[PDB]
Amino acid sequence: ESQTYEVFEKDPIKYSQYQQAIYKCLLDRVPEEEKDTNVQVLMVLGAGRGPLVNASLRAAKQADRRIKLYAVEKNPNAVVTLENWQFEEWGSQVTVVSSDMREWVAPEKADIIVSELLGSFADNELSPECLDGAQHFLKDDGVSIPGEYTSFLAPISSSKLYNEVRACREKDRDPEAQFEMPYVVRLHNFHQLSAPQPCFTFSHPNRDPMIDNNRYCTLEFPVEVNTVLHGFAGYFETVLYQDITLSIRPETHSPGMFSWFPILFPIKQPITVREGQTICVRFWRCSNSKKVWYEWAVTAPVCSAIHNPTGRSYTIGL
Amino acid sequence: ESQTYEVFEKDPIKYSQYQQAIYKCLLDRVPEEEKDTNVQVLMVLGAGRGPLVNASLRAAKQADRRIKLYAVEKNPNAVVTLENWQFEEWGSQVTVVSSDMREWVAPEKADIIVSELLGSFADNELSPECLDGAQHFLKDDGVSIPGEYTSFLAPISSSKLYNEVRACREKDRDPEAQFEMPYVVRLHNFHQLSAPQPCFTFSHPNRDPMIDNNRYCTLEFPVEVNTVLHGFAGYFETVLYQDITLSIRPETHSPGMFSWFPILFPIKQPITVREGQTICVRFWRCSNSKKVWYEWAVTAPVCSAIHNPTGRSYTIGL
Amino acid sequence: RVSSGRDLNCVPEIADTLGAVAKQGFDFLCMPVFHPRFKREFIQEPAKNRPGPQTRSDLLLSGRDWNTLIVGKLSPWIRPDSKVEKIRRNSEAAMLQELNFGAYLGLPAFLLPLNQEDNTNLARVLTNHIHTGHHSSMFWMRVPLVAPEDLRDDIIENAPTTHTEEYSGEEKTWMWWHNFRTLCDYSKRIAVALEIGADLPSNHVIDRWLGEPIKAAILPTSIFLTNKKGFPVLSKMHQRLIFRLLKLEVQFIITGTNHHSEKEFCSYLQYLEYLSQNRPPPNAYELFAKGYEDYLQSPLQPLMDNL
Amino acid sequence: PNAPACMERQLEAARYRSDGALLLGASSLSGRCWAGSLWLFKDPCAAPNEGFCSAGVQTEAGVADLTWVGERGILVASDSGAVELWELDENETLIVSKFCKYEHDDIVSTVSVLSSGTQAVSGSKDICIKVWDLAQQVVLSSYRAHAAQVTCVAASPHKDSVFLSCSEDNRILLWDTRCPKPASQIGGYLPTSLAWHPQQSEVFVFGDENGTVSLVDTKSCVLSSAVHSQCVTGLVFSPHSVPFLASLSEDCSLAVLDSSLSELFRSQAHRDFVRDATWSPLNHSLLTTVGWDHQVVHHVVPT
Ligand SMILES: Nc1nc2cc(CN3C(=O)c4cc(F)ccc4[C@]34CCN(Cc3ccc(F)cc3)C4=O)[nH]c2cc1F
Ligand SMILES: Nc1nc2cc(CN3C(=O)c4cc(F)ccc4[C@]34CCN(Cc3ccc(F)cc3)C4=O)[nH]c2cc1F
Ligand SMILES: CSC[C@H]1O[C@@H](n2cnc3c(N)ncnc32)[C@H](O)[C@@H]1O
Ligand SMILES: CSC[C@H]1O[C@@H](n2cnc3c(N)ncnc32)[C@H](O)[C@@H]1O
Repeated sequence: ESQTYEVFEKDPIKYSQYQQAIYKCLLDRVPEEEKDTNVQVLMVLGAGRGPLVNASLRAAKQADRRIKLYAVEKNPNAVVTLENWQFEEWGSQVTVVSSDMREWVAPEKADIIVSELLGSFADNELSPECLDGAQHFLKDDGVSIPGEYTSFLAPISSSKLYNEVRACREKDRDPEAQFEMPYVVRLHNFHQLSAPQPCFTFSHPNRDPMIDNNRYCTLEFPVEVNTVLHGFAGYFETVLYQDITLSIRPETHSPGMFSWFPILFPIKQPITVREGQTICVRFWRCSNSKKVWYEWAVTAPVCSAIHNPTGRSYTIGL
Repeated sequence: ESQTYEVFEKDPIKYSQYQQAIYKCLLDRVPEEEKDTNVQVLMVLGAGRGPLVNASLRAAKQADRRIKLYAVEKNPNAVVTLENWQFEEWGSQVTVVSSDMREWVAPEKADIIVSELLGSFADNELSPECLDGAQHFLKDDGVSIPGEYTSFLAPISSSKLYNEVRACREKDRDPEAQFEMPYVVRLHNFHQLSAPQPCFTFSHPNRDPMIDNNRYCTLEFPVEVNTVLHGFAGYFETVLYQDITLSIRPETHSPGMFSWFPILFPIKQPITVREGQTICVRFWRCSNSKKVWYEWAVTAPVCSAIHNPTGRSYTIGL
Repeated sequence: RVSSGRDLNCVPEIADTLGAVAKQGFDFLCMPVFHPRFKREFIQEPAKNRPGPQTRSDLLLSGRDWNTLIVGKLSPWIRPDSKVEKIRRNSEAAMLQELNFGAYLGLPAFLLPLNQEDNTNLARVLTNHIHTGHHSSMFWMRVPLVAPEDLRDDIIENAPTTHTEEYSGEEKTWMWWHNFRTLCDYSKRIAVALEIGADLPSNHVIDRWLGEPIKAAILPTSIFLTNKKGFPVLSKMHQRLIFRLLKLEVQFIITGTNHHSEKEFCSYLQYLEYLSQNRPPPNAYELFAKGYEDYLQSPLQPLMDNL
Repeated sequence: PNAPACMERQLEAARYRSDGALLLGASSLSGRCWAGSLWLFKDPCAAPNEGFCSAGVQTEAGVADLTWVGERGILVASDSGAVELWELDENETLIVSKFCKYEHDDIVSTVSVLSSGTQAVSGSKDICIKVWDLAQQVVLSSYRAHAAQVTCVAASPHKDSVFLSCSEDNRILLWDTRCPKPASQIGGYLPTSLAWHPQQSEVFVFGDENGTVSLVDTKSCVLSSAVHSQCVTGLVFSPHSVPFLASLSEDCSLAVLDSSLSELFRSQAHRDFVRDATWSPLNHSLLTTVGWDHQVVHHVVPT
């Protein structure tokens, strides 16, 4: 919706980082002697109402380098915003495209692609799949912003949040469906039992033959207190270019930014954990041609059931 | 499954019609003087355990014409059957392909394509979509068998069948989901209130620009008796080539054939119908990129609710 | 006192339009989301590949303005139940597009017309939109008391108006509504915007709309009489109807041009206010009852339970 | 040139006058501002360039339909629900508003000037049809005859009291203001466009939504032909003694037909909806079309 894009745009720290990220990449790719010879082909993949288009314009001006912008956006309601802006403000430098990036047949290859396809668990908006499908129209020496992102997990004890999830039971579905799906939540009344550890990582452009975005990750969390595990808080980090990063991981959290709340993977049954014991969690990223989903299971100190098998309770639409 | 293909194959009338259909098409496309010059490229799309491959071999022998067979099949379990047959019996004349017909990149264009992708409501197995996607590797003067198929509908009164559907209520879904989905059923204890009328028709190869398989059909059924409508029995006819046809429409039913039972579209609430009144039904064939489904509604003598909106209760997977 | 809005089918500048409407005392504005005449193709080339923006930007108003002050309108050219297959298919795609844009803006309500008997495909498309995503946006079905065919002037030489008392025939606009909402399976998002005509029908025709979800009452400017002072008023027939409608607490919409050119456009609204103040006040019953209108509560069981 | 800086994308109308000055109406049906404008081109081939125009003015709202009122006057069917009259000054550089009466309750979609030249008839999306006097600047009569949006109205060329109308109620009405009941219904698909025959007072043609162009006599038995694949927007006869009919549609094409409704010319020049056509009075073989693609194409009709 419009007001969903509005609240995204009301985060100036994020776009200043995107501005700075592109700014540097322009300087690296284009030398001083080729300032007015080389025009860089930028392609905002998922332009929305065009905060990046703007940021790309600011970045090019502070860098003092020439750019040619595309603005690919599938949402046709947002494309109305883009075209009105483009007519009034931007002009012919920005070419608004109303298409899926996986489908779009590009008339030109890009030097840079810029995207904003990251959720609270990074890859939960299928940034891997979209950017893989948009990879063909990147130059062989082309850059992706972001170039990398990683998801983190940490076990939590919260009798409040457990009881909150419990109360999301709905008619006409599985009685325990609510436990087999992640939630975006400002975690407040909870206890982080162990330090966050990396779960899934993705690099763009992906150069691994037969690119597979399916994953399986085992994590062991050393617990130093007695407690009762109720779920796993999820965070993420992303590298835009080099030393330009965004993060919602508590220890490396970008200061001031408020564009992503943490995500919560619950479990059906609470699990008691003695001091000295290790919480062992297993996380799968699964997919078919239509859907992508996560499954997860606790294996220590006791086994849980595998959550969300075959994405029965939760899928992410391709 | 294996035994699902087995019972298909245990219908000799159907394949004899397919044999005869191909037999004639070979004679029409290849004259007597070009008997041993012209080899026709046949392509069985959805070969299964290979009854058509066999029929195509018989048809070519009785016709005395040369053929080159492909056997496209997506089900990899069936492909095991095909390859074992192909090694032992057929040979290099049959080229077993293990692929989707919509995906498969053909190394050669076909003179004939043969398919068996029809259900009890004809297009309920998405024969339109599959053959549309396989259309590109047909010759510009190529033939499709079947070349056409039509679905029929007829209103029925059955307090038995209504009560049967009712009892298909399941946990963890909509209480009335069972009424918004078709069933394959040997209709026995029922009353056909009006004569069947054509619903949806499809022609292959489709030559209508921007081929759309979405449809909307209004039917008016003159009733001559007092009764209570409980659903709509569905049948189909198909033209294989010319005068070679298959049908489960009661009045034009192929004698002996038992490879398709009728289909039943129920309604949530029974509708009383006086003698002289017209039953007016509306049927939609709907689709998106992932699914195809039907919706339906009665508009006379009284309105029903629209059944299966957005395929909530029933979809057919692409 | 009374909640009132303004219907317009011409908005040259959205910001300026609201300002005028708001200055006249109106609470909200019914207006198009795409230009009424801007007919769009979705199948046949080359018109389907028409460049440029399809409508106004969402940035021209604040999010809150869209959410509280604007009511969407389906464009008049959109006819989903057309006999012509092309116009049907086009109207389908256009209807979804406009409805989706309405949801994008986060409009509180959206107007769709019921101006004929068969609105089956209209209902099928709307129902699909309702079951796509999640939204609380209401849908006000524009339905007249009296069908346009039945209030036309008897000025066609070889086609005179029906001078016969057809009891069932004069209730046809309710049957239009009934069938539509039945197809849609009594969605709580679908309500009535009852359009009042110049000549009110028989009493039974009006009683038909008792117990129906009337959210709006559209009042044309044409139906207003003029008094000795030279300002808009209504008949004693219409007055009794408005008094009934005030009990239901509907939102009165004004539509049409200013026929009372000498006076302001506020005069129309001021008359509804005048009527609002001039009603029989709520008795002790209705004073206390105000709040529990059609609120379902479980019967008390002071034997089984302790109160 | 003492006019707006830029005209709107969607060109709605185009008319030639006696000498051969091309009148242009245009609306913005997209973007921030949904307004209209009027333009004059003493040089037809200069169109639609705003820097090379004789006259130009910005209206309050969009322009749905217009028509040449003599040589100086321009009559406008506005979206505001107002019929607007503008008049060229003596120099013919400015365009001042003569009148602008908000009488229709909805978009005025069609307008046509009657024989006398002091009167005109309008049709709106509201069901009303209204008869105007251009001198007193008032509505003479108001007629709610149709049961749907009035699509097209067309004044009889040589009869003041007579005019045609058509609407989405699937009624083609022949009028005559002398009768007590003026409207008279002429006996599948909705009528969209109307055109009187120039040489015959009893003959007219109508285009429908399905694309069929029809040939009707007042007496009765009708002839027709499937010219376009989509709705026919307008029908304009040539100035020839034996006239040619130019048909224009939303299928983005132009066709010129003979007396027997047979296709002579074809032109897939436009990329968007073809809105209007106007034969050059100087050169009868020339025909100017305008569309929403913002083209002003000049066609050489083989005659
Ligand atoms: N492509 C993008 N995806 C994403 C994904 C996100 C996170 N997200 C949800 O998933 C989500 C789901 C919801 F039901 C509601 C809100 C969210 C958010 C978006 C905003 N917000 C923070 C916030 C909210 C409210 C607040 F008062 C303060 C702060 C979230 O937590 N932000 C993006 C920005 C992009 F550009
Ligand atoms: N592609 C094909 N699709 C189709 C689709 C069909 C019909 N069908 C079902 O949909 C279906 C669904 C079921 F759960 C069970 C059975 C069926 C059948 C297949 C067999 N049968 C008849 C029968 C069954 C049992 C019997 F003792 C006698 C006769 C049906 O009614 N037959 C095809 C053959 C193809 F080659
Ligand atoms: C600014 S939030 C991310 C944006 O990316 C857009 N988007 C997501 N996936 C795709 C895709 N595959 N192609 C184009 N735009 C996309 C979404 O519609 C949203 O506006
Ligand atoms: C003999 S029953 C029809 C057969 O067609 C096969 N089939 C269905 N759709 C496709 C498709 N798109 N590509 C290839 N085979 C198909 C099915 O697996 C089945 O064996």
